[PDB]
Amino acid sequence: STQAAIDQINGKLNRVIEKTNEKFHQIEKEFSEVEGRIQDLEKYVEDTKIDLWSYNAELLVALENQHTIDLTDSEMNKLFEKTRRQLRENAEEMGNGCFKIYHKCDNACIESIR
Amino acid sequence: STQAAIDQINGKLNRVIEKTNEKFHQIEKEFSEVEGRIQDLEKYVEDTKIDLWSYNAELLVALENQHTIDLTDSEMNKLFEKTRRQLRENAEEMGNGCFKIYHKCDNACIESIRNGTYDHDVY
Amino acid sequence: STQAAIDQINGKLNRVIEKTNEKFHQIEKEFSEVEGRIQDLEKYVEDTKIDLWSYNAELLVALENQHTIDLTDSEMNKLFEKTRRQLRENAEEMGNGCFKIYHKCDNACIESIRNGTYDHDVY
Amino acid sequence: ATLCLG
Amino acid sequence: TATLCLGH
Amino acid sequence: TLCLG
Repeated sequence: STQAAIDQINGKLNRVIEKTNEKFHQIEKEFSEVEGRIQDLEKYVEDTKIDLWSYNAELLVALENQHTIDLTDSEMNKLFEKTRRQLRENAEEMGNGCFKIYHKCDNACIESIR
Repeated sequence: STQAAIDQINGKLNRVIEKTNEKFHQIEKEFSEVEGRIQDLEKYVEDTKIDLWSYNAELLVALENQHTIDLTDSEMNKLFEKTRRQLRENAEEMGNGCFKIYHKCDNACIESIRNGTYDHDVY
Repeated sequence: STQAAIDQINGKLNRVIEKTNEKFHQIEKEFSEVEGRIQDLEKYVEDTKIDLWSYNAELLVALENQHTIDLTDSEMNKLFEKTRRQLRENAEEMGNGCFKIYHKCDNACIESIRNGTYDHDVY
Repeated sequence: ATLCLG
Repeated sequence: TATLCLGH
Repeated sequence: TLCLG
């Protein structure tokens, strides 16, 4: 019996190690998924943002072609540079006056977002 | 003295079993909140992006009903197309250039975002 | 033996207790890193938004000044009252048509949005 | 909400 | 923070 | 590719 008793406590106690060990691995897996969504969601917010800013620059570049607006004018030059800044900070500057917008959130990533 | 030592070890074990089970439930709740939070934020990012493309489209339109621009020119059209897609892609594309903009992030969803309330347990 | 059997049981049990406790502690830390990156994202979303909406209101104005439009024309004035409601919402309306725009995600916060760090523990 | 463009 | 003015 | 002025 004392032996039996010690044998039991040791059996019970190994159940606990085993249960807790596994639950921890589960918790580690969920953490990876969650942090997974977050890094996708933020890639999307980023992609979303350069889309809208790249449109803004385009619209300006559209209106100055049909001479609807003056981009050298000051008040208007501000706005124009506001859009050109975002483009530089968030896109590949090719030959002066061009940009290559690379999207960070691909189709698969856009998907997790659903 | 041994049974004393034994039955004492057992009670301590039953404590550990109780405390860790409680903490495991609490880690469950927190994972739910963290999870609904990413959901609501994914929504807010949606409504937010749509309201911004409607506006753009509408801008393109108001400028047409005043003949400032012709939505049929090469370049001014490319622009129209961009906002058009986003609207199809994200709104109820009803017929004749009409659309129903649906907002996924409800009111309280917007409170949740704005109010970072997390019942964060500390063992 | 019995005493050593018993010393073993207790030293193993406290090994467990010590180890669950530290893990529970690393779990709590991770909940905070996570819940922390989610708020930084919410903030950067707000600022990202407000930036685009205020740019909208300023182009309406810079266009009127170039005379390209007239914010009195019902269609364009609607556009303007649109941006005005986005600002008026996510910003401090001064009262005289001036808006105090607060920027919630600082350079530190914005960095996390790049860093992508979570000392992800593995027990 | 609704919206009719062209 | 910044103030933005534009009033009608 | 987007080219401005």
